[PDB]
Amino acid sequence: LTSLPNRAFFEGRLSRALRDANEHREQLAVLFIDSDRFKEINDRLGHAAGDTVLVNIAMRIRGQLRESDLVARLGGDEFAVLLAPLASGADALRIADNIIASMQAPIRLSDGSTVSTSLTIGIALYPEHADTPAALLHDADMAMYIAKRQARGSRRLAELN
Repeated sequence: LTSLPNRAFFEGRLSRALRDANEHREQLAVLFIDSDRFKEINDRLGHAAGDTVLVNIAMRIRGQLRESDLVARLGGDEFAVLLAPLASGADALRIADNIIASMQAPIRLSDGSTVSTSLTIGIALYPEHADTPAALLHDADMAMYIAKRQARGSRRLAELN
């Protein structure tokens, strides 16, 4: 266990954060992070190593967020981050850049072995992209798929797909 809040919890914070944002004129963002080439790592190193990587990734994500932001594991190799309140989309991209830059440093395994991985991020914005939690999540999900598709270790802002 990574000790990070789960999906259910994340969806809750989102609903309320979305309200707060709408009530008072503010912006919020949902970022989706997918560890690059996770499967290959498992096959070659095993699931035990995969976990150690997830844990490390969890810390590297949290260590780059404001105490106001939220980090939760959607499951397996994917994480979901809440950026609220946001002053603009530029900030959301700024934080994503930082998250991807923190992964540039190799991950030291329990037996001295090193593992270098990348983070693919899909950024969905409110209220530009979506007006509700579901859609905002779906948008961050799809934008995170295309990124994996176009390039990995990259961030991608949703647009009509």
